[PDB]
Amino acid sequence: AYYENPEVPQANAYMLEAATSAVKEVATLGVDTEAVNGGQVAFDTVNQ
Amino acid sequence: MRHNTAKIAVNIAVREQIEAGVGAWRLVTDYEDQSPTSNNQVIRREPI
Repeated sequence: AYYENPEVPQANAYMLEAATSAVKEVATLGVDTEAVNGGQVAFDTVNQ
Repeated sequence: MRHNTAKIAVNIAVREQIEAGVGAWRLVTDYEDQSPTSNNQVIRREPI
């Protein structure tokens, strides 16, 4: 009988997936033209 | 329609058309001498 390494709950691992995906959605604004004037037309139109 | 309130009225209408499925714009009456059409009286497109 010997010490066994800390596993860390499966809840921590499952919640990390939801954390990274939450940011990943809004990081994309949509693409309608590559790079400039993709989803950012809505930002650029009100600027001008 | 040089004034941006006309252009913004269209941009607002198409935004709410996608979101809630209802958007709109109206037409009003005012005096412009900084862009007169005739008689120093113009009509303008106000946003809803």
